[PDB]
Amino acid sequence: QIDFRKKINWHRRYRSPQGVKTEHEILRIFESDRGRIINSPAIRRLQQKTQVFPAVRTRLTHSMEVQQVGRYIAKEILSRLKELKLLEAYGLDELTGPFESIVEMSCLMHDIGNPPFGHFGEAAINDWFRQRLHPEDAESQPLDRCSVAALRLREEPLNELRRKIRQDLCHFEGNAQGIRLVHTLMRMNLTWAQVGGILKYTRPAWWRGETPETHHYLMKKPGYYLSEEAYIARLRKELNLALYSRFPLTWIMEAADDISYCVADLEDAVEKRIFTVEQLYHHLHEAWGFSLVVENAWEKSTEDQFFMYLRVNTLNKLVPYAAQRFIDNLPAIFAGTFNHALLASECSDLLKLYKNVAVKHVFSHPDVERLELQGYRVISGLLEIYRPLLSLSLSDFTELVEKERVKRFPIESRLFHKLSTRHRLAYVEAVSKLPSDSPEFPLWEYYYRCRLLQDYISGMTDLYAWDEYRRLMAVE
Amino acid sequence: QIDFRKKINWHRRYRSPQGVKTEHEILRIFESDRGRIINSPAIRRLQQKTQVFPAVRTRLTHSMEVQQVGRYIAKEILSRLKELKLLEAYGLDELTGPFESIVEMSCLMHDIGNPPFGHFGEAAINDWFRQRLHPEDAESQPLDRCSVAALRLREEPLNELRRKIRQDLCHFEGNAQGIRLVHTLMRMNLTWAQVGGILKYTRPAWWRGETPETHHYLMKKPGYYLSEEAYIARLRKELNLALYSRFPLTWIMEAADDISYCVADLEDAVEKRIFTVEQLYHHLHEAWGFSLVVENAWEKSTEDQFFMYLRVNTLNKLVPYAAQRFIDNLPAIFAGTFNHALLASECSDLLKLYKNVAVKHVFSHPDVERLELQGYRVISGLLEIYRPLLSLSLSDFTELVEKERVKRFPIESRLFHKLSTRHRLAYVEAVSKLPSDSPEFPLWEYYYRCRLLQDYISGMTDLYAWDEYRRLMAVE
Amino acid sequence: GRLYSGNLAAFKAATNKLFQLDLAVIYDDWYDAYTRKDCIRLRIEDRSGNLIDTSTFYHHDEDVLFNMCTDWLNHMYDQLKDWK
Amino acid sequence: GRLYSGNLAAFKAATNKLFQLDLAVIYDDWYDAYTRKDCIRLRIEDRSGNLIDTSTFYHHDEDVLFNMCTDWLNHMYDQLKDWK
Amino acid sequence: GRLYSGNLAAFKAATNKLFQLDLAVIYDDWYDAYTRKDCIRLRIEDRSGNLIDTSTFYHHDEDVLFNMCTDWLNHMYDQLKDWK
Amino acid sequence: GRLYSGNLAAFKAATNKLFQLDLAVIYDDWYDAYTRKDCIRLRIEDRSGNLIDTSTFYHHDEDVLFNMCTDWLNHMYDQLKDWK
Ligand SMILES: Nc1nc2c(ncn2[C@@H]2O[C@H](COP(=O)(O)OP(=O)(O)OP(=O)(O)O)[C@@H](O)[C@H]2O)c(=O)[nH]1
Ligand SMILES: Nc1nc2c(ncn2[C@@H]2O[C@H](COP(=O)(O)OP(=O)(O)OP(=O)(O)O)[C@@H](O)[C@H]2O)c(=O)[nH]1
Ligand SMILES: Nc1nc2c(ncn2[C@@H]2O[C@H](COP(=O)(O)OP(=O)(O)OP(=O)(O)O)[C@@H](O)[C@H]2O)c(=O)[nH]1
Ligand SMILES: Nc1nc2c(ncn2[C@@H]2O[C@H](COP(=O)(O)OP(=O)(O)OP(=O)(O)O)[C@@H](O)[C@H]2O)c(=O)[nH]1
Ligand SMILES: [Mg+2]
Ligand SMILES: [Mg+2]
Repeated sequence: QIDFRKKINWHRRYRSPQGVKTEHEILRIFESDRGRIINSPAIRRLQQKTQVFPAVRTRLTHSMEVQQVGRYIAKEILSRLKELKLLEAYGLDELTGPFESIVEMSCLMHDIGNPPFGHFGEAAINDWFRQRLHPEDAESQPLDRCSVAALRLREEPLNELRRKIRQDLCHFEGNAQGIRLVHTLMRMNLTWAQVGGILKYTRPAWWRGETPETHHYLMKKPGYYLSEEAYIARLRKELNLALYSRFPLTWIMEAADDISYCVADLEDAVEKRIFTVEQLYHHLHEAWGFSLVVENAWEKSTEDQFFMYLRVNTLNKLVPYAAQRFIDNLPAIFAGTFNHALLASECSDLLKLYKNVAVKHVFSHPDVERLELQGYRVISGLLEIYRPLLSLSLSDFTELVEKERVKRFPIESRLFHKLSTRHRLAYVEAVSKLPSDSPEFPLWEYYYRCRLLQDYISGMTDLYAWDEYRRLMAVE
Repeated sequence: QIDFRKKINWHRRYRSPQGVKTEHEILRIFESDRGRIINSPAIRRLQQKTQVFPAVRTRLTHSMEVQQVGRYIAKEILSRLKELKLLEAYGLDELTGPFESIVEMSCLMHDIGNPPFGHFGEAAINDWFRQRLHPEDAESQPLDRCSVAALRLREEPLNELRRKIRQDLCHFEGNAQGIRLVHTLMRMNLTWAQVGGILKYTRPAWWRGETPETHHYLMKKPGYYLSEEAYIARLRKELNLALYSRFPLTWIMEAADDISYCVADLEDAVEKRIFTVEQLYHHLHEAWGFSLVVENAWEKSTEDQFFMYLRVNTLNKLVPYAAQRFIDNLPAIFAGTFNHALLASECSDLLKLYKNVAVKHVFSHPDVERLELQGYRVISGLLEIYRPLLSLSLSDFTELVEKERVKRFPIESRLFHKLSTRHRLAYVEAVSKLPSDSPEFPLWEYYYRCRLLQDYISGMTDLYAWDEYRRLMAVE
Repeated sequence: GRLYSGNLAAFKAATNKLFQLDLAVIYDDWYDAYTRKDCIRLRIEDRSGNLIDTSTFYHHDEDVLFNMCTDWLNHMYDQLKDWK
Repeated sequence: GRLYSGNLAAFKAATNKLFQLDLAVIYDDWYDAYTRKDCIRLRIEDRSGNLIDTSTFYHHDEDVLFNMCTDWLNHMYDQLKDWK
Repeated sequence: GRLYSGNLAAFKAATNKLFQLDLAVIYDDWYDAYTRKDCIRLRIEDRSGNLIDTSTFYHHDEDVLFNMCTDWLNHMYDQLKDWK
Repeated sequence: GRLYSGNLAAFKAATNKLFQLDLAVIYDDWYDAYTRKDCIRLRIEDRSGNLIDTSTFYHHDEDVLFNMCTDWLNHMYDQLKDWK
């Protein structure tokens, strides 16, 4: 039995609104969330992060186009169900408002957790830790190249935590950082339904081994960290989701990102004089092998008149297919066990046309390739500068965080004051709860210290990280 | 009789959709407009224009907050009318969708026509022309300090056009430039209802004299240029608006901008370490003379937790007042003759609290004041560089625009190729229609040349104009 | 919110136009106690210091207030050039 | 869309783990004609060049394909260290 | 290869010298079909639009062509100031 | 006024020298109420947590206080390596 009232949850974690609410006040709850998200520092920082080129689109302008495509898929789904007189049977009679708002806010904050420089900024964090923790040596019985005495295998009940911590710390993902940023750092206090829309994958970050064949697609990438294990269980209990299951509305957000994947970059390439509009049209004609979508736009223009109709032509052919795919496989999506994506036909083959042209003529440009190598060097250097913070002992770091005026560590104390206050407050709150008289305190303390170090690096704009790296090396 | 079906027009100017449409396909028309506006080059350029400070808000981030406030005023108005069972009587039974979309798109593109450097960039254009055209000498019978032979008073039927052209060219306004940019330059081809939402004022740019006392507020600033006189008449005929009248939905957009006027700048000041959160709270307490709005937020936090609740507290007190004011004075707003704004009570006095603190502690900062003087110098210098283009004759400029390879004007031809292609195409289309064998051709040609020069300057980002000014002066 | 450039230019043009008749204008501006609207007072007098007339305008908007001041100055100029 | 760093790291770790038993792995990758999915072929052989076994995996997603390759390599290592 | 600055300056000086007698000059320039030389046509007429005379000059060099145009303009000015 | 680098280096060297005998040192520092001099307390104990002895030193100068702490640590090391 499909019932969307058991999925759309308007409760919160702190100061949750209790009691019965009418249809009007329920809508007011989902508008304050919109006000919180739009006026948040995390969204403002998106305009200083680059998509491909450093009139070019940024991540803020890119996420605004994904938000428009999501609205349109939700509206098509809602209108198609009313024709079949299934809106009342599915529980969506008094929930058409929040249904689109949740999709729109999930599409907006789908890239808030990406580190500076993007993909190559994500790899640099992973390799640097991989050399200090050596996760591959903790898979089996004690062998050990670990550089930390407390995390070296030596004690069956304590080795499982050691290997979990060692595996988790070498798996940094932007989607997993998005949940942590929205709950622990920013403290936005969003509704349960809103948080579930940004849970793209369900594989834990500490997972080592083979995933079940029933969920081999939903667990292809890490979804959340170990420090959020208690928060994810409460979310699953609140939204009635089984283990390793997905929220129904996450599928619509995934399809919106796939539509707006390369089309914007092709337009941005023309504005940088990589090629001309006629050259791009010839390249598309050669790669295709189009008439209804591309040819209609070509004869209707010349630069700001070719893409403006191509986007409409491809939307009018892709959105109904996505709506029909969502509607057809409804029980599996509602259960959360659908192991496929909405988008092997003429529709999916069309996206590969834009995919192949972009990787060959835009992503291979020398200027794009150079920035990828420079970004990898910047992140590696920043982690080496803060390495003395990770080499201290528990007592020394406790004295540093408590006294703030230490006469024994002049270099280490000055590096400590450069960290943002929110990250330090999060660290203090996290370590202010573990049992002090336990044989697990050093391990958790080291894990939280590493997480605190990782939060500071990933919360920077590309431009700020470069400036800080150049200044800390006595170059600028 | 109030009937919103005669105001919400879904027709276009070119390839207009004809025939009867149902409620579903009508909504599809207002979504393509949203796709066009969001994916337009004019909106992308808003992220490179500064609001006050060059994590700070830009014009794109500012217009996104105004869009959220507008949504919320429209939703409150729509919900309040359903309680009185007036939705069907007013014709809004099948138009609740486009009603909010029009307001949301009008709030989004409410600053697309502002010149670089803003207010002081607007003055610099006006003074430079005022020295070349001397509009005050054409008010009465022939006297003449005009620097153009064709625009000097000498011929009763031809002097009226001369004085109209001389007065219009010295009145550059961003709102008047918004209509021209959306129709003639970008060629977006929006619906009539969407264009009417960005017509803030109704005074013609060539108006000289005293305005009627019945419209002394709606005609306080210029609204449109002389080159759009034919387009505005068609718009008035399409939307059933009398002379010097306003569109009903424009009032909601005006109230949204007034709410989000200084609150963001106060938050941006703290992020630049002008003062601290406690200092700002003390300043607000001293200036106020608050408990329900500011005190509630102060005790609920500390930087990203004070404004997040202050905004909610002021919205929950300001939005219902605006909705009630809109509903009470409905016949006058529908007729378009309401000579007041929605926002003399405890509500209007609260905005002055934020107004007075911002002008004394933020707008008076030395760094803000310096950028205002530098911007005035940059725009004046750019107009002097292109002055030789305005000194040519009709035949020479015709040869320049036709041949493009002139051996008699080496300096003038090279300056001509720096202008954008869209502005040149607009000029060609405009002059390709006037009767050649008429005694009015030189005057119209000079007016269109001046408009072409003004379009190029106002379509720049602050950062691009500075770089071009420094490069053209052989400094960089 | 801020005063438009064209209104200030028109006000200055009217001031100079009336100054061309060897006259002068004094300008005063303040905020009223409870009416919640700005007030501007103008006085017209010749060079010798003999006051001719004065006026005061109250409004909460800068644009309307300046337009009223400009049109009052224009009416004064018109009346003073009808005779003398 | 692009391959995740962790999957590549795990694939390399499995390759080195099986290389620690004086073995070698050859890698081939291509795109199929009509199945619309990428194909990767692996061959395991010792240093002398005696081929032991081969496998081919087809999938349209990079992450799943690499995970399947990694787990097949791990199973090969497990089976080859059960005896010999 | 390109036109020299002095020739253009002399051409403009002659144009202004003849313009000082309330006259005007129209300028046309093109490339001929098979003669392989550029052509420039000049027309002299007064302000009222009454055409006086025209001339056309053909040459493959810019410098010589402009000098011929300048000296023809000077001869026109001389003849038109001999009388009237 | 500030602590000299050499004194801190000697203090750390003594701490490591005594740490080479599988021992540990806890450090506490504060300011006294009315004596107007900083106080530093040291405690020496083994890894199992059995406290051996403690000491407290008071002085208004950092250099002298750190030298006293260092020489007390050296005496502790000497006494603890005389036997055991
Ligand atoms: N420089 C560069 N940018 C790329 C490339 N492929 C995609 N992009 C850009 O990155 C965007 C998508 O990021 P991807 O790394 O492909 O993956 P993703 O969507 O972030 O991944 P998930 O979170 O797993 O869904 C595209 O819209 C492009 O703007 C590439 O090869 N090189
Ligand atoms: N530097 C500076 N910025 C200001 C000042 N007053 C307002 N602003 C900024 O400009 C915004 C509003 O612009 P205004 O020039 O006041 O007027 P406006 O809203 O553009 O005007 P209209 O189009 O006539 O409604 C405010 O939200 C501030 O961000 C000021 O005195 N100095
Ligand atoms: N930027 C630019 N360079 C040119 C142009 N025409 C020619 N050149 C360059 O200048 C060289 C010849 O100079 P010109 O000015 O054409 O004439 P010239 O040979 O110096 O002239 P003489 O001394 O009279 O023979 C060519 O070989 C080109 O390198 C042009 O239109 N623009
Ligand atoms: N940046 C910084 N400067 C300091 C500090 N303390 C003192 N100073 C400056 O350095 C001056 C004194 O230097 P100190 O290092 O304190 O010592 P000193 O007087 O040079 O030392 P002696 O030669 O042993 O007497 C003061 O007058 C300050 O100008 C501090 O903590 N930080
Ligand atoms: Mg995306
Ligand atoms: Mg605004």
